[PDB]
Amino acid sequence: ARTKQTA
Amino acid sequence: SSHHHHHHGSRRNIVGCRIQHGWKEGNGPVTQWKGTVLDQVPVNPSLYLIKYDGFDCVYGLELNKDERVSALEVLPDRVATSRISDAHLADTMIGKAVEHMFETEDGSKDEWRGMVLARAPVMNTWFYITYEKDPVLYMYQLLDDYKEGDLRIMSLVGKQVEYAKGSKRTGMVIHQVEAKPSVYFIKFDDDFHIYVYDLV
Ligand SMILES: [Mg+2]
Repeated sequence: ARTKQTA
Repeated sequence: SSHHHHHHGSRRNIVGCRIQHGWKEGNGPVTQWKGTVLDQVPVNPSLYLIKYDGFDCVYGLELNKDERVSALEVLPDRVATSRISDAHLADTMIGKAVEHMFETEDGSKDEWRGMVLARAPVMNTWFYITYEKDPVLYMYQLLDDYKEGDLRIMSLVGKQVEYAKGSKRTGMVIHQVEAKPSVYFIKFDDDFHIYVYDLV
């Protein structure tokens, strides 16, 4: 699955 | 934005174009950004929606008017004409609530509840999506996620809004989601994210 980035 | 003189300023149509430009915030260095212009907001035509390479969120920026932008170049690169791999799935996915699986460090499962909002403009194989625990506008190629099993499927425009944080952020409703008309896009002042809320 994808990985979460950050704002 | 060229002053074709006096009271007039002319402007290229950049919707659908690749752009690159510098970005300077306060007393920082200029950073380099490259993106695809997705749309120009009807209620505020100096406001563009942009998908930047390497950033999942869609950003709203006044590209011609924002002083933080420098060396704005529109590129000759044309976004490749793609046909969506499974059009039926794509169309029926719109407006639906979804469970979108993301990995964190070394593979622990993190499932986010979301809603597919629309097919993205310009970048045909991408989808507008937002999430309950992160109500901003994201963009992904969801059919890839779906095929890998990582995705499970289950007018106020023009008005201003105010939002309580001991502060008040004011913003404007810039778009109505066609698949679910009570859901809107909101652009707050001094925030370049596009927020997505049901305003019923
Ligand atoms: Mg859950």
